[PDB]
Amino acid sequence: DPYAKLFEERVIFLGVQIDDASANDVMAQLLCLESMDPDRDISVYINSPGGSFTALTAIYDTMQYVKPDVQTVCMGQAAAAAAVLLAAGTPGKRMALPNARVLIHQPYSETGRGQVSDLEIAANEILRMRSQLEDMLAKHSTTPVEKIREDIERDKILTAEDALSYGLIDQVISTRKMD
Amino acid sequence: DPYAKLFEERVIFLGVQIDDASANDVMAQLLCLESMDPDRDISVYINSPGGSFTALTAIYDTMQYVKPDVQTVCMGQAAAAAAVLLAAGTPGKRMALPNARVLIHQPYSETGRGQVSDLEIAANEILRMRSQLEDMLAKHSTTPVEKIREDIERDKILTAEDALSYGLIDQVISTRK
Amino acid sequence: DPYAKLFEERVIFLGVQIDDASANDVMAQLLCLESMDPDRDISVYINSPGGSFTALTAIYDTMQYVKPDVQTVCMGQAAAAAAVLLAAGTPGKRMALPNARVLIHQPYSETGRGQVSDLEIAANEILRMRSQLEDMLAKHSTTPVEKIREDIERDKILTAEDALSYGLIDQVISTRKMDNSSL
Amino acid sequence: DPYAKLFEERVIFLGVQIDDASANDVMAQLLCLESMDPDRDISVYINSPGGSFTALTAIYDTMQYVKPDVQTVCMGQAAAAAAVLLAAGTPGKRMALPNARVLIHQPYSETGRGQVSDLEIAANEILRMRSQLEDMLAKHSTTPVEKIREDIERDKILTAEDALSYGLIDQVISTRK
Amino acid sequence: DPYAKLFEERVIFLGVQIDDASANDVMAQLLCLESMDPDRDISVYINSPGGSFTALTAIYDTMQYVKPDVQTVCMGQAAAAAAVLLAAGTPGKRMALPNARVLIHQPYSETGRGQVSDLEIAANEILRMRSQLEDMLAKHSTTPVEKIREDIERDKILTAEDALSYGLIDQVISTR
Amino acid sequence: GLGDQVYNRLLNERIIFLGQPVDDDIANKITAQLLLLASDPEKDIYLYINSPGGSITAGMAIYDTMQYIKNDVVTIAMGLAAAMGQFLLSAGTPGKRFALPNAEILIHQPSAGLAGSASDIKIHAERLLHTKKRMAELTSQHTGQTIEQITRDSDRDRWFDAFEAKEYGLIDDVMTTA
Amino acid sequence: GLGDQVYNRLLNERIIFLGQPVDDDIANKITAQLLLLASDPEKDIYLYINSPGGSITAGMAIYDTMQYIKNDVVTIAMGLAAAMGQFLLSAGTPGKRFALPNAEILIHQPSAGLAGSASDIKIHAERLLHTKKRMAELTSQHTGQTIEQITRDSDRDRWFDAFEAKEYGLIDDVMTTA
Amino acid sequence: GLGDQVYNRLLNERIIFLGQPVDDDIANKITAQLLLLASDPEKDIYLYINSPGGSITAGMAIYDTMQYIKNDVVTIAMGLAAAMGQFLLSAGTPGKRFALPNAEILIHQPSAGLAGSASDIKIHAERLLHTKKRMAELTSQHTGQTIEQITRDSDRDRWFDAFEAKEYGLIDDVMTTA
Amino acid sequence: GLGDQVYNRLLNERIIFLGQPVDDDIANKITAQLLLLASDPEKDIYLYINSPGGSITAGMAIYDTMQYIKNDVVTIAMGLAAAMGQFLLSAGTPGKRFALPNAEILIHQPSAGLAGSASDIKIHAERLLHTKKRMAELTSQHTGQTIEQITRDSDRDRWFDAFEAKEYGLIDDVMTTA
Amino acid sequence: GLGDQVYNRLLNERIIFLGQPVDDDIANKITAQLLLLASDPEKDIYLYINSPGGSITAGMAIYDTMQYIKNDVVTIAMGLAAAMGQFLLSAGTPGKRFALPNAEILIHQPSAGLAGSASDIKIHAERLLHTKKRMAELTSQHTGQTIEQITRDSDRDRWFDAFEAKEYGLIDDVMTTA
Amino acid sequence: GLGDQVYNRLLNERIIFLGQPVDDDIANKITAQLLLLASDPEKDIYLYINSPGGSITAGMAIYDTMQYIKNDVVTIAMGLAAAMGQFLLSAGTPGKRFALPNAEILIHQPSAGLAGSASDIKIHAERLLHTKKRMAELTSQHTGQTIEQITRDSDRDRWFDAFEAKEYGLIDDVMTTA
Repeated sequence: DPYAKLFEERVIFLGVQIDDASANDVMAQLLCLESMDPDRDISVYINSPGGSFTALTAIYDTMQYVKPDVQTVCMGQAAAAAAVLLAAGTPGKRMALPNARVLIHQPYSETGRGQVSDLEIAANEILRMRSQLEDMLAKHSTTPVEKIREDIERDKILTAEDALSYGLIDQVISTRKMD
Repeated sequence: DPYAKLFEERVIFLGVQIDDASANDVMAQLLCLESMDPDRDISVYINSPGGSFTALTAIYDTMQYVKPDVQTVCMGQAAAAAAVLLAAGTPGKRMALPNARVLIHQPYSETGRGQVSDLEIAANEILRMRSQLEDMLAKHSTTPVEKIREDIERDKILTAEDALSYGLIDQVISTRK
Repeated sequence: DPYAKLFEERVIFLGVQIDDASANDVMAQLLCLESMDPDRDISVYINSPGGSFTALTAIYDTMQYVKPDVQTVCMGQAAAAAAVLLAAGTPGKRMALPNARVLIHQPYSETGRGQVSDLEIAANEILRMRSQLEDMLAKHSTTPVEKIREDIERDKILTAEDALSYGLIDQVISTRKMDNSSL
Repeated sequence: DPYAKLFEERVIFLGVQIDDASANDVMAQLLCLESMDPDRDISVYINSPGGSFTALTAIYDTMQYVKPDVQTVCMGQAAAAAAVLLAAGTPGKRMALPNARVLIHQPYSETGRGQVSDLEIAANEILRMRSQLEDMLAKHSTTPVEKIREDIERDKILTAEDALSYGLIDQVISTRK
Repeated sequence: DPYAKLFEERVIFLGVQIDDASANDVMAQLLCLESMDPDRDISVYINSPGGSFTALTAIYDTMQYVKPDVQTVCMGQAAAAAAVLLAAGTPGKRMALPNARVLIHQPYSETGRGQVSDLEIAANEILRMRSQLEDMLAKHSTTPVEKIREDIERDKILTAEDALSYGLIDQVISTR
Repeated sequence: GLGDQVYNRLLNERIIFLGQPVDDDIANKITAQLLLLASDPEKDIYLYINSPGGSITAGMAIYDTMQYIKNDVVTIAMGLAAAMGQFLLSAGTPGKRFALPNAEILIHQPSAGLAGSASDIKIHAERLLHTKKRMAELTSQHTGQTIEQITRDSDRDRWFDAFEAKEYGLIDDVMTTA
Repeated sequence: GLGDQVYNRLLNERIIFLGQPVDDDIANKITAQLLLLASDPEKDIYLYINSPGGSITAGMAIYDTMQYIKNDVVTIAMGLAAAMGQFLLSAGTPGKRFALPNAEILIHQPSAGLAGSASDIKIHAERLLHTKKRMAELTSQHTGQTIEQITRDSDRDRWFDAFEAKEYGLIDDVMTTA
Repeated sequence: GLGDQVYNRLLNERIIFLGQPVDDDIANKITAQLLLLASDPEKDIYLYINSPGGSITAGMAIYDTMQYIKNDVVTIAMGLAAAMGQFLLSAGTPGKRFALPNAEILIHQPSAGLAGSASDIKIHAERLLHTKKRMAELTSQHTGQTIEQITRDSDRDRWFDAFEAKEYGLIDDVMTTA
Repeated sequence: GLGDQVYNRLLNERIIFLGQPVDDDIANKITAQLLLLASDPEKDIYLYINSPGGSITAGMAIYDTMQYIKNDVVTIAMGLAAAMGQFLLSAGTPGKRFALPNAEILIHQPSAGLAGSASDIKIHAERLLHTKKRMAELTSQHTGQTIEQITRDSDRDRWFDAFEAKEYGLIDDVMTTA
Repeated sequence: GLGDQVYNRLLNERIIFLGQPVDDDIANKITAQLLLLASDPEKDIYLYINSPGGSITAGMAIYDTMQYIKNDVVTIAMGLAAAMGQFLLSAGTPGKRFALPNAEILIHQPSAGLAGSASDIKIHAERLLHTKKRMAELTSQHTGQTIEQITRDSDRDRWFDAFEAKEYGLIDDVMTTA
Repeated sequence: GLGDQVYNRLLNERIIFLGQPVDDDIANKITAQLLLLASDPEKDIYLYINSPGGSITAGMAIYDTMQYIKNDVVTIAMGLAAAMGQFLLSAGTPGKRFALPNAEILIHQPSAGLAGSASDIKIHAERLLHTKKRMAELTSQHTGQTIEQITRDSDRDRWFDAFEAKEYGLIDDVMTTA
């Protein structure tokens, strides 16, 4: 079982849509890794297309609360919440594969049939979510918040070099022989 | 699996909606945890979006009956019944993450086709459940019952600091220094 | 369990459509095999009818990243993305079955309804992915990039010897051959 | 279960239609059997109603590649792909049960909606598949190739004795010796 | 599970429809049971409402191949393929329960849309299958082949005594 | 086809049909026919009921439109004429309500459903209370029975033939021939 | 298409058809046709039956309409006349009920279903008992047979032909040629 | 069939119906009927309302068409007039808005849904707020109450019969007969 | 239905009703009506719009048909005139484009989808860009604002009621009470 | 209906529409209309095209009918003339093919999937190649742009915008206000 | 209504269409039209087959009607004449069978499906062989080719253009501006 061996070396895979079950599993694994060793690095690999905002906030808070440094590595794609999780790693320890893509855009949501007051409350809530999103993106990046708002207006796709210049990641690792 | 370990150190997740199966499992784990050790604390972490009222009442009664102190932690969100379980923990040991939310609103329900008398009985039960809900909310909160009645008329979303000011929790986690 | 026996001998077997779960499993297995021994070769057997592009890219990067040499064996067919993986093996160790085919074509994709700006962004992304695929196919082969661009316009099917002439593979296996055994 | 034992004495069952997963499992078992003992023959039992052409070619290649001799037994029926798999065994070791049917016909395929160029490319591909299939049938049989061309125009069903005379079966087993 | 136990008491059930998977399972079980002891008999219990003809043929040839005697017991019903399988046992070992029904009828087939030549080939094949079925029913029973051919024109149901008079079974067992 | 012609020709004879369950469309059609026949005031209108019930609001609209015109309405019952069909049967001009000998009648309380939030559920519950008690009052007024008597009787399904209908007060006579 | 004008003409020569299972729609059709043709009190009406059954209420409405008018009705069986079809066939005026020589007549007591609470189930059960006795006595009266004999014969699914139909009393004569 | 002819002749006299939920095609047909009747600028048009409401824009089109013509419009509520049906009922000329004694009237705030990105959701939400306040101000102007009182009243659904409807300014008078 | 004759009679007065999700069928109907009315050149053609938009290629055919004929087109808007329905409303002759009070108008950019290989996607995307710029330049030409102003305004979503639509240039004047 | 009436009145003016995808029944309808109009030989027929194309054989039937009669056909493109609708657009008499200013024209190769046995697949593939070559040479003859150029331009979808179609030779003139 | 009207005039002009797959309904249609036109024995009937085949029995019915009415039947192929439609194409009187220049024709052996017991399978198979032989010999009789030539050409499939069909003998001549 390769996943068990990976977990034995403090490595966590996130290659599924970010929902409640996956968030709970990730948080439980993070708590176990902290309990077994509170002062050694934890590696998180991201290959997910995105997910719900509440699970994203839960995972982000769990990563921030847990004190050992978290090294985030992007392998395939990191879109929406996956980009935020990738940028939420320890500075200097955020990496991406040479051929990878990072996708950022403003949140999208659906609501059911309802009266105007409920719709207004939902609109206020989603605007609050979006504002929290720009705050989270600006905190862990080297880009002004106004540029963040202008960029995440539509779908923004960045390669490894574009992400490195954009501040989400810190290194592009080519091979193993060439350190 | 991490779940087995966290259960070894007395941890219960609530990551699904509140229904008969989840409530029954909560009963089983709470009773077993009390039997194994009635001295240490029991931790309940909630990430539920809501659920039925009967499971709400049953789980609340079980938590109250279980004499060891129960800590409650809101990790991702707490809507409807989940907020009630968040407030139903041992006072002084109710926690919420920084970027978390708590949602409270009056219960929603539907009834099948039937005669007027059955609909009246169902409506009376619905009003009784609602009254029990605001009574249980005022019991574990520092706000006046009239304020709760007026606020839960429609949905209400509060941040961690707003929940702390409202009396739902006691501490807002920041980080592990 | 034959698959466990194959894995213990350092053979990674890919016989399903390439998606996120399969890519994650392949990357985990490759990392574990590299950790076990950074010197012995790793064998990858390909019987996949293509798949997604991001999973292809992740698998390709993981194959190029690991220290040991990768020995690719085309086995059945390699339809859309599996052909690139077959051509991405260590040079000189990319072989194929005799009665096997390798197919190559430009990527196919579709998008949901949206405004014109979103469609323009999606088209730009798809063109970028197509150019990346052409670059990867040109790097790991012999024919010039212009020939690749002309060929991948429509579905191009190559036999074992056709692939060998194209440069995607290096050898075609015929029958089991004993070692010299000369003491 | 009997399946594990039959594997232990170097016998592989092919009882489901020829697809990617079944071919992959069969060739993995063939490789393991060759590794464990490179001299004892491997017995393959054919009870499948045909399958895909790519899996056919993969199994045929991995069966011709292995050093040990392949002993093929037709059991119940062997149609289309199964017929080629049965006839691809080691000469003098391809036998069938007394009552059995071997069905041979030209490949059948469906092509999705597309432009004319794609359709003619697919037509060239299916013609190449048919040519390869008839050449493989001719190589492992005494029947002349043109006879096979005219025979596989429609469905051709042969009994055990008909297959024996055709050049696909070496002998017919009746009772244990 | 009782199935594995009754397997080491050398009893094999055929209580499901006679298809490719069940046929392969039964054939493998027969081969293994012959391997374990090539001298003791093998018991085959039949409770199946018929099945495909290819599975019938495969199981018939497998039973006819091995030395160990195939002792066939029938409970409840044995229709179409099951009747032939029951009648295919070794002589003196074909017995059935008192109120058990055995149904015999000509094969039923269905084909999709096709040209005239394909339909003609399919008709020839189904006629050949019916002829083979009549041949086995004649060679494994006492009734002459002409009466068997006339009887399978329409579905015929026989009791244990009727089956014994027909010649498919040897004796009727009620209580040990 | 033929139905349209025969219905039109019977409409030329001031005859109105109320077959099939009552709904908004049939209510609008019946209202249109009543408003058309109201053009000549010194005539009578014959109405035939074979409906197993229908919508509450549509039935109230039909009943009030019937009360609106000055023309006397003769209700005739055949088949089932249950629920709202019974209510419209007994809502005709006094002394001009008839049922055929083999014509059943059924009486029971209204039925509905509730869904939504607690406050909306309570509002709808009190609205259903108002509607049900109004129905009981109108039935007692038209039939001449006691409000409490009808309220107690209409707790479950209650069945009558023509006779128990006429001695009950739902109808005024039973027509055997012309 | 052709049905419209062929039915118009057949109505012009006073011919009525019931060639389908009886429901509310065809019940209203037959009632409207009978009411329209009742404008002429001296000429008779002809009605044919080719039906496998129908609903009880629609049959009762049609029967009541038939006995309401003064005009004589000739019911002619046209093959299958089962359940309610034969009852409407035998409901015609005496001496004017006919069946085709190759006709099928079937009688059986009605069938229904129950759903709801126990009290409601009991109410519908007693309703079904009353309507079954209603039907049994009505067909005993019309066919001239005793109640017990009719009840005994109606429990199972006894079939008949034209000859047995007239000797049993279901029909009065077998019409062949004109 | 009959509905077409009766609606045609009622439209010929003075009458227009709204006996179904408000939507695009019914609004177009009502607008066409009003425009056709506006050719003669002296007689008034009677409009009957029986509908549970409908789309906002179609009701707005009907209301604007009613205000565009100089002909007087007499709105009569029958059976039910809820949500936009009430709004069109009260949109008639002052002193000629009526309801039936058994009619019911319901008022509540509009409802809708949201979908899309955050910017589009915000734009749609502000559009909905503007529409809601526009409806509040128009219903306050046409009913006679204050804006803020109507705003408090239209938070949950509220019911009325003819009497508090007429003293609430929703309708002007109630006729039991013509 | 009544709609057919009422539409025929109103079309006899050179009044054209529009407003549905615009597709090929309604566009063909409108073009046929315009061609038929183009027989008399010196009479105006009134065209009423209440639609949520539709396909681009059909509305462009309608626009070309209107610009083809000599007859002046007077466009009237009510309720909702959104998406490319706004374009067709603004396509009318200058000084003859009006909107009723409380009539909503909406502008936004076109929408489409993608499917196929890279080459086909590129070709269709460039075609979509050309269509979008053509729509923007035509809207700028008709309204009077600059191309860049329309491009900036019609990016996400933009709403209008009568008066700011009038001052913007989409509507020449707002008419009420003739 | 209204559409039927306007189509009849336009057919009286020798105007034909093709505002739907081409298939069997519409091609039969167009052929019937052309044969009916071919009674008078010295008159010309206007044919409006707005279609995304359709079946090959139906369009060949329409084209053969167009080339069969002695009457001249004036083809007018509105909306779009995509795929084979363009083919029928360019099939008009020389000097009498036109497109409206805002018209888009699309050209691409035929596409029709195949399935079956190997020999049947071969036969269908060679027929597809033969009909593709036939279409290429036919459109080359009708546009005068050689055969190799047409085959090169038919590999993928190509778009033309009135004037581009004019210079390419697909049409003869871009009509304005007549 | 337009299609029915143009078909009315074409039938008045003695023109018949078969532009759809052949089944029992269209077989009755064609037989009815041919029988109606057979009242004139001195005139001929024009037939316009373009269909992808159909049912065997319907084609036999139409063929027998063609050989029965004694009138000259002029048969024209316009689009695709395949399977049974091809046989109807050659069923016309000699010297009066035509195909348009771009018309394309198909011939192939019959196809069907069988299910049931072995005796039923044998009976159906021998009937299929018999009807295949009948089709082959009828085709060899109508077209000047021997039975063996047809039975080998129709073994799998065969296509024809206009001139290849003309030289093969399927038709008599092609039209061009005739």
